[PDB]
Amino acid sequence: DLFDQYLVYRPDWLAQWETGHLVEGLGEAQAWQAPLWKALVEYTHQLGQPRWHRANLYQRFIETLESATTCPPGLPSRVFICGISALPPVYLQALQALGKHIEIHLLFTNPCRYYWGDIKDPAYLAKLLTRQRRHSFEDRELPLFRDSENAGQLFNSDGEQDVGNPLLASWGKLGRDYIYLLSDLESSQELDAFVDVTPDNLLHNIQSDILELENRAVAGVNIEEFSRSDNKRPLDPLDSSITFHVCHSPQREVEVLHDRLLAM
Amino acid sequence: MLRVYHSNRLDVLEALMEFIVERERLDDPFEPEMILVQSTGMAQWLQMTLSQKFGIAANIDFPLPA
Amino acid sequence: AETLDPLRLPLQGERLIEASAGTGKTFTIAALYLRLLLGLGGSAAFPRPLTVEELLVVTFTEAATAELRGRIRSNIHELRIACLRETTDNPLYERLLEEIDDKAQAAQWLLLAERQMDEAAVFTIHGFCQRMLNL
Amino acid sequence: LYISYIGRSIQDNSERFPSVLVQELIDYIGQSHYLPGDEALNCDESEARVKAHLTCLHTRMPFD
Repeated sequence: DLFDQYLVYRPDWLAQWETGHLVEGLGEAQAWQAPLWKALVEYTHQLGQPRWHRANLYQRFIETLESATTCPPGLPSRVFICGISALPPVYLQALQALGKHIEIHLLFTNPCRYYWGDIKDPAYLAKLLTRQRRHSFEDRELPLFRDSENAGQLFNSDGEQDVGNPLLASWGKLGRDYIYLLSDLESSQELDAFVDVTPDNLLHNIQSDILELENRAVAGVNIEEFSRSDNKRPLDPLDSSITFHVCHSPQREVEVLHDRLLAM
Repeated sequence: MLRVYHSNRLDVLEALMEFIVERERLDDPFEPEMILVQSTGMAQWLQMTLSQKFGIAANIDFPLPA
Repeated sequence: AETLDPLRLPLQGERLIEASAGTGKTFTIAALYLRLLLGLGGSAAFPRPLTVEELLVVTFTEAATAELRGRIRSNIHELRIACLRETTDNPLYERLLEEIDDKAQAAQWLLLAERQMDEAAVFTIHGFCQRMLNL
Repeated sequence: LYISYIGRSIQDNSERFPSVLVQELIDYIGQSHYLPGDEALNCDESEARVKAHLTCLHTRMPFD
């Protein structure tokens, strides 16, 4: 299992272990992880079975596809990927290599309508001054086009501090890395297709707060702010979209689900 | 051409791929228009939605990325 | 055979505390927990602060674990709010806020520590050795 | 949305607790809005009132 995960995720350590030298900057157990892999390589070579594997196969594929003309033999015209949000970076390298000839359309989905990922360098943020066209009409970009990078939205070492919604700030660790990998390519096409939401119901208020990259929580730093309780938006007394029912036994909870669903 | 579309819902993106395959018909309709997914239930849902819209669902395959 | 305050005990070596019947044995342990999480206690304090993934606490019965974890979460949440508002009501939090050196740093540490609560180390003896041997 | 959890143990009537995600969600909800009754009373009191109002409490036996 560990070797399969290594084959999928780390090609460079396997390349080092093929020639047997250690990899500098790692903890224990590597001194027996490496020569076991090398001895497995020589044993499966002596068995006579084919030796082609994924870690060098990706590099060979990238080389033979980049060093090629515009006419490949027997490849499909187009293919779409949808409903996926966590991929190895080598797959993204393979698809950006494949993007020279075959048209693809990544149907990636994100909660927020703007950028909320990490930052590499102050030189790197200059690359993110492009635009995202709409479907047919105009273009769009993250708000405060100069003021975001001007102010302390991005700090020198870490990602985005003032995320806004604490829900996203707590739960978007996968999404930050995914948008960081996706917003780094050079042969890419970025254009949005979004749906607005009208805040009337409680759930729609929550979703609009998530989408708009804002916050609606008051802490009351000053005593006037602590005393007042009308700065918030009001609440419908019969908005029953979000509930919180507390039960004791699982069977009783399932019965509550049953008759509540029938009543609904 | 690597094209990326952001989203807030899956329905408008499914409508967009319907719009693409309608505004550009492949000259060999018997070719399997491959679509990648992450499960079997998602492929089932895409098949059901495509049959619901087009009145037909045939010659579409859903393999794993690997 | 001396007295005890939560803000005065030097946290080094081995110490034994006996709290008699009708003491509570919980309002103190949360105070020492926050004391180690924030690294206060003068020169007698620990040399460096820690994180929630290092403070192992082992009780014996099953039901006390979840109750202790919930009380701990409520205490750290209330301490964070009281630190952002600079005005408390509990004398314990009042003296802690008196002992605060940097409110912004303390608030940042509490923000980064509260969201890591879900994997914090509170076990029984059997669970502790079960999670150590498979490690 | 329908979110539920086991609140109290049925044997000794002790206390259990919901997960941290649900606790964060209800904290954000309580610090987000206010009930129409006490529109200008207190931020934290209104938050506690909203938390009490949204929570529903069932019983042990069906025929109560």
